[PDB]
Amino acid sequence: QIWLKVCAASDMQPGTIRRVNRVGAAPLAVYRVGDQFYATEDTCTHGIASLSEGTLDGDVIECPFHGGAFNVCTGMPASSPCTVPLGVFEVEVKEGEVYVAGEKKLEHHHH
Amino acid sequence: IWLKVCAASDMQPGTIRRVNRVGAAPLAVYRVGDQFYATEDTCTHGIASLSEGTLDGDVIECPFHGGAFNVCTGMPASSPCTVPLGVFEVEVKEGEVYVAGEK
Amino acid sequence: ANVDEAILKRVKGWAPYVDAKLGFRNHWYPVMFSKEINEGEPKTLKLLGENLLVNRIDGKLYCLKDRCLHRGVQLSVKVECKTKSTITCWYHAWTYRWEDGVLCDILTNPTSAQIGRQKLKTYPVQEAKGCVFIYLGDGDPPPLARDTPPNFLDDDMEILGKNQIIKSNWRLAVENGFDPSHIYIHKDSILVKDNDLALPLGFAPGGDRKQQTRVVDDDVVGRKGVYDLIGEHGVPVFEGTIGGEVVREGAYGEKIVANDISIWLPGVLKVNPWPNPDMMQFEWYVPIDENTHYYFQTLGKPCANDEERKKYEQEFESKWKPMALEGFNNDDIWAREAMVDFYADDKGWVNEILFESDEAIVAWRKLASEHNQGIQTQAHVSGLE
Amino acid sequence: ANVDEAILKRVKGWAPYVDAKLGFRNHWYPVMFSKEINEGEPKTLKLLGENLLVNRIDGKLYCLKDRCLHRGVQLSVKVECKTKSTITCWYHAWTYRWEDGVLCDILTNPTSAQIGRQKLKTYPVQEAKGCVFIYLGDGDPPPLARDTPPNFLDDDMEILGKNQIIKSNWRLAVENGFDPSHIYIHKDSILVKDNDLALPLGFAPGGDRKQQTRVVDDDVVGRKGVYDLIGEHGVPVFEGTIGGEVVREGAYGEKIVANDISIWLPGVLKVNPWPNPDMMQFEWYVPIDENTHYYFQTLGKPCANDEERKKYEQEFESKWKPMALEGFNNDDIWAREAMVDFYADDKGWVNEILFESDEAIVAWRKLASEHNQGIQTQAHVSGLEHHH
Amino acid sequence: ANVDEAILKRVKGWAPYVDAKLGFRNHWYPVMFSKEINEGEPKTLKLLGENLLVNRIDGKLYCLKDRCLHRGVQLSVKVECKTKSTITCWYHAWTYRWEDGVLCDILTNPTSAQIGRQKLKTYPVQEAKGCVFIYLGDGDPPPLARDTPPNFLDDDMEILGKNQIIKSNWRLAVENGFDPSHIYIHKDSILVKDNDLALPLGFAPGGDRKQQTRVVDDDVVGRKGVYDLIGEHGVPVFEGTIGGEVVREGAYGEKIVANDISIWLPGVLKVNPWPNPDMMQFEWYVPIDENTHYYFQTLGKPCANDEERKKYEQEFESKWKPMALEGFNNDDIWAREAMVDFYADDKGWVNEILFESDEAIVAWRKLASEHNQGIQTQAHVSG
Ligand SMILES: c1ccc2c(c1)Cc1ccccc1-2
Ligand SMILES: c1ccc2c(c1)Cc1ccccc1-2
Ligand code: FES
Ligand code: FES
Ligand code: FES
Ligand code: FES
Ligand code: FES
Ligand SMILES: [Fe+2]
Ligand SMILES: [Fe+2]
Ligand SMILES: [Fe+2]
Repeated sequence: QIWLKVCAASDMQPGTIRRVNRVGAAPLAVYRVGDQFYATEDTCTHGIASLSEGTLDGDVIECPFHGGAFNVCTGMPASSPCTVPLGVFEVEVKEGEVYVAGEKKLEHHHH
Repeated sequence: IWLKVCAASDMQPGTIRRVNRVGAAPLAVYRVGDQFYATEDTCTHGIASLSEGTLDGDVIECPFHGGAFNVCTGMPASSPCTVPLGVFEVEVKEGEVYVAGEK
Repeated sequence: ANVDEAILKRVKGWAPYVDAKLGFRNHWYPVMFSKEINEGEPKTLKLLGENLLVNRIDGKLYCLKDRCLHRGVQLSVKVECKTKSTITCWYHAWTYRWEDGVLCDILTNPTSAQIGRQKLKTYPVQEAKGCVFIYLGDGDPPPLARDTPPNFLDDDMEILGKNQIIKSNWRLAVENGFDPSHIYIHKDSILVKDNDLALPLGFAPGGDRKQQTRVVDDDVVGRKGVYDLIGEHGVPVFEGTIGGEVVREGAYGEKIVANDISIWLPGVLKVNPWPNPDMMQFEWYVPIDENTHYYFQTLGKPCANDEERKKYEQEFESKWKPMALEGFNNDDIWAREAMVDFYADDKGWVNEILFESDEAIVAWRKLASEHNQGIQTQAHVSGLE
Repeated sequence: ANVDEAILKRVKGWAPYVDAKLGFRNHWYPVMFSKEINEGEPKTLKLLGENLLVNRIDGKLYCLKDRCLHRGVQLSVKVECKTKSTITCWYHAWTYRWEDGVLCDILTNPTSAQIGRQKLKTYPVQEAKGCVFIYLGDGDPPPLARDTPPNFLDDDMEILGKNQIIKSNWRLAVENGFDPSHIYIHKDSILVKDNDLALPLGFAPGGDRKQQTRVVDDDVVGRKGVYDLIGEHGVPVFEGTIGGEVVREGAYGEKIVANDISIWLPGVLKVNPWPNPDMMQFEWYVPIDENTHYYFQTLGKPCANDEERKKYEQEFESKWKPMALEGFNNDDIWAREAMVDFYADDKGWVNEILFESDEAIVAWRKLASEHNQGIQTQAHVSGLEHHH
Repeated sequence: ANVDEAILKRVKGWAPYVDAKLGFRNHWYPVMFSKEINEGEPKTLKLLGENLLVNRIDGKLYCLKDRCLHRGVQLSVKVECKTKSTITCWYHAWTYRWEDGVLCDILTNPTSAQIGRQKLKTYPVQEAKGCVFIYLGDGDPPPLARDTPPNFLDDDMEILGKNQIIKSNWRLAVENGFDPSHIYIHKDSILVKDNDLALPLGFAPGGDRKQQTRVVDDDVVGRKGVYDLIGEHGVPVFEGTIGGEVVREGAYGEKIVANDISIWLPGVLKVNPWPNPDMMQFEWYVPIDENTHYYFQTLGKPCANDEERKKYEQEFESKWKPMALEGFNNDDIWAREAMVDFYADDKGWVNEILFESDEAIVAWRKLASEHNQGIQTQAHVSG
């Protein structure tokens, strides 16, 4: 519920993406950038494409439908036509296991 | 059945020579290196004289619309040409060039 | 290359489809009805940007490109068929054979070296269900069935239709007819009530992506299409709400139609059943050039005799054609044209903001991009460099 | 750059102006009269190349871009305002709020993940002096006063006008109007004789390249423009001569008008006094697209009470509008059209040969180049591009 | 250039010609008939893409470019000739002299420093045989004779004609006219039947390529042209056959005409004799812009006195004009238009498939490319 087990950290090679299906909720995308892990909604905010089916270059994921792109850490648009920021989900590694938050980061109680 | 074109000494590498025949369509003799080839002189795409074209290696370029043909196979090498060029028997008998009928 | 490379590089999922603004080459296309072309009366038509000539000789149809090889004039400017098997250009009398396009004679100079050495382009033509199909392609054509939707070629299937020219690229026509949510535009249809049909405003998808459509690539007849299954796991919307308030409702009726819709290459939609539980609609979107297409719409219905036709034939002209094909589909025509500006500069292919029901359309684009038999270009039309 | 760099390189003194083919973004532009848009009746219009929709809800005006975010069709093809505060696209029913353009509902799929997460472009709209002004720009708008000529907004200034679409780029209209020598085309105007005006064939330069021309860029409301002080520093030419011989004369009426003309960003001319000693003419040349503009004419007259306002309205309809706005300015319309061909491929800006009377226009081109708030481009129209 | 460089590179035999989409600069061209322009009544026209104004002052013709040096408007929008020797722009009153185009006054600013320092482009104009010729070129002009077919300017040659704007590039018009095999389109001509003329369907060429035409690189007056000699050693075809069976025949009239056909730069055809034994036809295909031309038709006949000329004038209006210039040549007009699409994208100059009779056309293209006096470009049009 609060944290969703994704897979073993070792299961993902750096620079790859993994889609996380959720019953009752929209799918998420977990990205492994080097040794770090980030997560955002899987659905591009510009349409209905699956970001996990796109190209990950650095910490920027490129959508496969129209070439838009986002920064996987901040969820902000990096290339047009994307304009709406992606919801970001916290990720934590414990016991070498990857966990992704069940609720997106809230514009609540922050910097 | 052959006819005298000229002494191989007459043609320099990469040049062309027109061969007029009595009561017959004209031919073009090309000299690629030391090899000699012959084809119809009239371009298959129109009415141009290929012997007035430009020889680039083994490919002859028509001076009218830029069409081209491989002088060895007589096959088209560049549009708008699409119809194969008739190739004729060529041979050398002691410093003398000679061409015959269509092979 | 019919589109800016920078754009094709952005749509990595269906570039070939975006590039095919002139249509797909090497496919069959209905262009007119058999009753429209009599014996010895050549008709002209433009298909995939190419001006063509169709003639009926001894009951058989033939297709020659409508452009003389000499100075490139249209032979149709002044038709001169001096023998049953040939056509003579009105300019310098270059003469071609309808069966192989060969230049067999030149009245202005019968000693010309061109005679028998040049050949004018020809295209296969096949009649079927009272429809004329031209294989706009090169090499040996495939069975006409490969480019027809299922059930169109049924012996008992009485195929009747209508045809006209519409001012929109062909793709916009396709993506309008196969758009599950476009039914909203028909919400005020008089035919729906005058046939007490049931038609929702839209649909609330259900299940995953895959379940939304059925991609066909295993049909043995060769076909390539996609079925729209949004209605299986999805709940139809019959009540439209704005801010929790209902402002619009769908149409109620016992007649459950269109519970099966599929799009097939090169560009033909199948809506079964429609406009009645017993009938069916087949409509092609034939590319004439980059801005227009033939809206080739037909209505299939099984039969078994004269009486099973004359009554239908009477129905068609009486209600169907006027109600389903014109009265109903006319809403599709102007909706089709309304999308022209957004896609005219090819920018729409990158800026469109799609939503759930567009999953079908996306499947279609991927299918078309993967199983099209070739992209028609200006090189095929004018001077193949 | 909407213009070939090779041409811009040849007009370095005022390149931005020559590049501003579609007009200047981030400015207020009048597009219609208040009386033309009624409650609940959406009107369409194109401004700076963008198709827009304006509606009046509870007396207030709202402006939405007339292009659905879905498939890019124009909503106006079949307006469907189901609720007072919204508009529903006729194609797939995406519904937007006029207030902020937010996509709030979708009749065809009430469960769509797009609802609440997309916004249609909107633009600030304001009514002043019976005119409808739209801020074709981004972010919080500046005060309307910045983009209006002096006195137009005065409380006692009664404003009446006419608007129409003319087939010429907006700049050709600006330069036709702010031209002191162009009045030669108006020498046979009915208004001249019928209103007993004193009007030379042209106002020629007199002082120097600094006294007759006055550049204004230190105004408190922030307006930027140029004055051509023809009346107090110019030379009136009443006798036109060819080879020393008089072939034409100006008008020797008693009424003194056109003491000074001024052009202001984004593109509004002020003629004072005109067409009568106690009036002023304010006219906008609003960019619709690269080939057309709105010729938004207005005539201002200070009125001290209702009786005077009522009298002015009657004379506007019976005299001023037909005799001045139409009878005088109608010649400006075909004149503007006559310049189209020369400037069509932007070469005109390099090939024109100007003379002394054109010094004011040059000052305007430089001012416009320096103080405009943004060059509108085709990218703004179809959608701004950007890669990382 | 006016044409894609990729195409011009392909047509090495006649690149200048293919590039000459707007026509050849520095040549004389007929644009109207003398009686079409009266004293003090300026007429507008477009030639080689340029808008021009022609006026008759004291019986003499003058030609100014119809474009003000100030804001580039056409002066003709509202013609204002305030003195016999000048024209004043309707906009800001810049005033020009018809004789040399010099800016002599500016009504709206009499002291402008521009006065006397600017000049509007002028072109020479000459009238001959009742036709108005304009020299669309720069510097001193050559004799008109250089740009006219032989005999056109003969003292006793009486010239009558008709002019109209046709929708096709000037070159397609020229080629159609000099095309030996195009006579096939005239096989059902009313003129041929009623004037009992001999007209074959075409020609089976004979002899070598060089014998097919006769290039004239220099008449004493500098003329450049090409005579069509296909009939010198060729065999006229009177029976058209398909698969060996007759399907059409030519016209066996007893009257032999058009045994002398030539084309001359800048683009005028001479058919002699035509349409009758004692007459000649001279026709120009004058470039207006890239898609249209003036089809300036004239019929000549030697007349030794006011009687013959009156008699000729009569036959012309009642027979020759309607039966020949219109009845016969109308077919040429739609023929020309039919070639527009193929050549519009410039692709036709590469893909055309020529046959034997086209040798005449090839010779004209090479002559035109080698001896034209200049290629008119868009730069000449805009500045
Ligand atoms: C001098 C210069 C310009 C103008 C006038 C006089 C009147 C007038 C009315 C409307 C627009 C411009 C002008
Ligand atoms: C035979 C061949 C060519 C022509 C004529 C006869 C008349 C005529 C008039 C105008 C152009 C060509 C020709
Ligand atoms: S769906 Fe991702 S860029 Fe458009
Ligand atoms: S005649 Fe040789 S390429 Fe055309
Ligand atoms: S154009 Fe058809 S035969 Fe010459
Ligand atoms: S185009 Fe407006 S909802 Fe689809
Ligand atoms: S445009 Fe002719 S005088 Fe100004
Ligand atoms: Fe529909
Ligand atoms: Fe004016
Ligand atoms: Fe002819």
